[PDB]
Amino acid sequence: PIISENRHRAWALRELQDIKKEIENKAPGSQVWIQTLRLAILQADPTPADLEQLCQYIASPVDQTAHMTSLTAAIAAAEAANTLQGFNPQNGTLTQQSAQPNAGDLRSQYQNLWLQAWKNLWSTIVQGPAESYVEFVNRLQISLADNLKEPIIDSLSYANANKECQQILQGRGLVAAPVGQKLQACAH
Amino acid sequence: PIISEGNRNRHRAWALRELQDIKKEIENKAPGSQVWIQTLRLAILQADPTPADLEQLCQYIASPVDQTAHMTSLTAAIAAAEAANTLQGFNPQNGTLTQQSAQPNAGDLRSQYQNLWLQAWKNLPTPWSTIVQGPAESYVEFVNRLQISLADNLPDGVPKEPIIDSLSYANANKECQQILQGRGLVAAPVGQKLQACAHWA
Amino acid sequence: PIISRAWALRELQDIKKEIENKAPGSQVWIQTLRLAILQADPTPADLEQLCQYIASPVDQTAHMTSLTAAIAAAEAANTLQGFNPQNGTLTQQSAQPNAGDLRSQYQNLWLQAWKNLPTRPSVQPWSTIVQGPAESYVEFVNRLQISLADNLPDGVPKEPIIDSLSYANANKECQQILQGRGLVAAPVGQKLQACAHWA
Amino acid sequence: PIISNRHRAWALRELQDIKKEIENKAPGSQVWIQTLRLAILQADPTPADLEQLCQYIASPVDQTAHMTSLTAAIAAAEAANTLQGFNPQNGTLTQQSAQPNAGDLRSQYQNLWLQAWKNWSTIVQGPAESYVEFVNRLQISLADNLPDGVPKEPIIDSLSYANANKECQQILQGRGLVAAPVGQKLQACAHWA
Amino acid sequence: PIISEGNRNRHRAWALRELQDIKKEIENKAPGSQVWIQTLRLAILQADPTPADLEQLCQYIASPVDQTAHMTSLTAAIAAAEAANTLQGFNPQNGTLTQQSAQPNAGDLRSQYQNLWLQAWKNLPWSTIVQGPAESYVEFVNRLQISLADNLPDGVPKEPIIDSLSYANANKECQQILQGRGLVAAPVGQKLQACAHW
Amino acid sequence: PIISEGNRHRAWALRELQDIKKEIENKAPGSQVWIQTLRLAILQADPTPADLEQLCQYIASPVDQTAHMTSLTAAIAAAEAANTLQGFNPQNGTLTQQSAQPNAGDLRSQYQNLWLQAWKNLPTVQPWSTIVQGPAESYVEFVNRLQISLADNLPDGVPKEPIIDSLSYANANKECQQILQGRGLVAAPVGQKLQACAH
Repeated sequence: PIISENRHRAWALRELQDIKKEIENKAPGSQVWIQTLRLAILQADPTPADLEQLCQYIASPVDQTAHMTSLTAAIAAAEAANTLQGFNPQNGTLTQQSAQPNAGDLRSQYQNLWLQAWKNLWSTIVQGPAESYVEFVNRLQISLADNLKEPIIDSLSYANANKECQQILQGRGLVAAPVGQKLQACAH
Repeated sequence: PIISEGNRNRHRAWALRELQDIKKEIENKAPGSQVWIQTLRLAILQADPTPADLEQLCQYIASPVDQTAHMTSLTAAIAAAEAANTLQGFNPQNGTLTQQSAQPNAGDLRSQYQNLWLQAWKNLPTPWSTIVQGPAESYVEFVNRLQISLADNLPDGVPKEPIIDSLSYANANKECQQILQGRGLVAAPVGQKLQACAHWA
Repeated sequence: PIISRAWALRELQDIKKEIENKAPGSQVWIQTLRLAILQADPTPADLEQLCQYIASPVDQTAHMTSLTAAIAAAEAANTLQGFNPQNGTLTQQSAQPNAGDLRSQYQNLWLQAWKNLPTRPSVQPWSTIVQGPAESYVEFVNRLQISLADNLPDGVPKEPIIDSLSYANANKECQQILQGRGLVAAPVGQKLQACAHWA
Repeated sequence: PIISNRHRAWALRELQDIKKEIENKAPGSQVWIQTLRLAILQADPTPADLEQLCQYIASPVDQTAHMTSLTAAIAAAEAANTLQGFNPQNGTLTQQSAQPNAGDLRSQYQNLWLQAWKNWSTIVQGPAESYVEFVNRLQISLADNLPDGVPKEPIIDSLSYANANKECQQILQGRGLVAAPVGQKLQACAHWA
Repeated sequence: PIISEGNRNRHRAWALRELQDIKKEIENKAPGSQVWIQTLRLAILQADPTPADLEQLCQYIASPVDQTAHMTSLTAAIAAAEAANTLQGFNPQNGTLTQQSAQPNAGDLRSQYQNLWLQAWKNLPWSTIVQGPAESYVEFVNRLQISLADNLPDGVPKEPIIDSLSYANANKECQQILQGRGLVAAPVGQKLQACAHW
Repeated sequence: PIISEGNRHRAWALRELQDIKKEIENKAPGSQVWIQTLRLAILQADPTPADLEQLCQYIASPVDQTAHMTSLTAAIAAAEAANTLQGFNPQNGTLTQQSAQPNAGDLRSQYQNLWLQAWKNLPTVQPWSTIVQGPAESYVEFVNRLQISLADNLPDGVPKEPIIDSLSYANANKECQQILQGRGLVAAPVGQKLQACAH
């Protein structure tokens, strides 16, 4: 944990115990799982070290190790692809760079991947004949928010809809409307 | 949450218990029910939260379905507010509304932001005036259904005061009606209608 | 809450939990409430907030009426100490922080308003409490005092009443003692210590 | 509660906390008394605050019984003028001690408040009861039942010998401890079979 | 408790929470046992309590009987301490030890007091420990140190005693081993290592 | 426990210890969880040798304390002899002594680690070079045992990475080796090695 005043302090156990219980009965990489962790991070603004500590309190060693793996995979890809905003390899690895209290700009990015590492072990996936439009949109925004939105969402919301609701969105010709207006229609 | 310090304010993250408390508080409330909505409004006063903090709440409190549904009506009303120009003091140049209210110093706009957010819960998919007092329903019980239903349902530009006072009589059974006739409280605010009819069997 | 601010939820959480199992307008109920306020020091605004967390909307409604009634009634009677109607209504005046003395009085009527409004029971006939052939004087007084603290007309001073019913509703046995020592008119507490021992 | 010339209101939790520990004790049980004796030290509470306590903690009967016995001893104390530093000119006992600055007097009020929760000896050591167990029951009953102004210690020192079973009375003769403070009596019979 | 706050030495009253916890922790302990005494030692170090605080403790944690036995042996140790003058720095003219040590600035004496207060739990109302033909070595060892930690007399160093009895009191099987390795005089920590096998 | 302000010692809070005990309550002495549980505590408090000695007693039975004190003082001797003690000057007292000072953080830090390790060495775990993939063991588990055995048994100053990277292939069975050969990852960071044999 880093305290902007930016000084690091180690974890309080109370902090950790709370999180475990919250997540206690959730599946690894499951959205609720991901949602639970996401909050804790925001509270603390933690270092990679702190994060590795996390793998250990919450995950089976297998799952930890598996995580260690998918993590570094995601790491190199960002590093290699220069998709890392502000990454200069000259100063050490990201894990080396992100350990810095002031490096909120970089640390933030590291934090994102760490979760993403949990999402591992959208245009393919489509709405079933009787799946509710709203939940269909739910799944859609799930997978998209992962990658990357609006024009895209507003597009796929129709494009990827089933025969029934398509006929409906056509009915008012909201085919090009923002997903928000499309939702209201198929609610019935 | 934004915290008062100097003439500058500082932002603070959630405490999990803070979040848990509200969840516990709201756990058994209906989405968009007044108790649901009022529960939150007070919470807002506590933190004076930025747009981010609020969304975080959706995840903690709402079924994923409800989470999406609210966001929908939300982004919609923003535009409507801009389009109708009901937004006091907004310059799109300084970012969208979502961006500006995140600032510790930008409380008035955040104040406005907080308001719309609440209202978006009445737009959820999850008849108020059809309710009448049964032959065996206590007036207080009758009045209960009535008041819940309005605060739940009645349109916004519409004053509850004149209506409540009116329907409290109109929609009563013969039994309770004759009494109000008896003292001529047909037109009194319902609270005085209440005072009278509380003992009936 | 006014300090030398908005609500704490936990504050709200505790009170519910603490009182939840208490009756509307009941004595234990009123007390559970009376306590929270001092801890917080709330405005007319904060109080309306309270109604909603704890009370059904009907009950919310009824209170507003008897309150405003007592307000006029208290003011008209000039029992209200120091009130100058000129600086705004009572509801208006009480919001400024340095005005602690006046804010204190607003709070009181709010409490009183919970008595005998739509809690009123079919179980109601208070003062019917009598000491059973085998009920202890000490609990008997308890039951009595409970019924009274729940049910009494307002213009009626409680003090003289308590000291009285303690003799009147007592059974055959205990009345004689009070005669025996001549304690029939004594404050009940004195009636208690003397009959505290009887079987 | 008074914290460092300024008064503080109660916290619900404080009150919630206290209720919970005392939950199963009887008024005037020593445990009852010790429980309360502690909070006063923690808070330094006013007459109002105490009166509030009656209400959170006691059935209404006991509340009144107390108010009676209290104000009575108050008078009895002032009448006996055992009341140190009180000027009736500056207000009543009940009124004056409410001042944060009036600590000496507030303290005396509090004791009485304790003493007021006031309103036996048949307990004996069985032929097969351990002396220590016997001794416990004794202090339990004694710490509970006392005439005011009547010292427990000399009373204690007495029954410790008197009410023991056959075996142990004999022991105190042997060492000559019949009148000795009980702490010195325990020392000997701690070993008995 | 005495709280250092901004260079003030200020006494603070107990928190019930503070009292409740200590009880909760100690609840299932035997009176005057090492674990009991150690448990208290921690509390004392956390709070730095006055004689007043300390008596109050007897009452929450101890039966009325055990409290009295304590007050007794305590006031006794006070005298012996004065008599042996193991008591460093006390001037009786400014009040009794009980009296002076209640003062916040008086840290040295209160320490000695607390110490005596602790020791007082020993004396209130042991080498027979042996290993059965079928008893695990470790448990035997455990049993031993327990007893020593509870019943050994003061001024007497435990270590040389421990190192000795760990061999002396073992059964044939394990004795043959300590002889076998010649660990007969070794610190017990070294004796432990070998008999883990039998 | 030491408090940092731009560094004063303070004693334990009982709650602190209880937290630790309750969390650690159901673990075997020296088990990784045990070890992990401890490693964090150190981080939270930065406790002195004295404090730690206090800690043994709260969590450990009297036998385990001695076994600990024994191997501890031993590892101390082994490390000093090896001069793996970074910054240690013997003239100013033992490691147990200097590191009790708030400013002697580097050395105490060195002290704290050993204290942990001694529970590993508890005379009351598989040697990593013995860890091999059985004829029928899943790759993922082999690696796991490996990393455990390593974190448990790796010598200091020795970087794990190349080691991890090396043995991960070497110690695989004939079956999985063909697979690793098949795609050619023998020199790859281990993370890339796991991905393949999942199949």
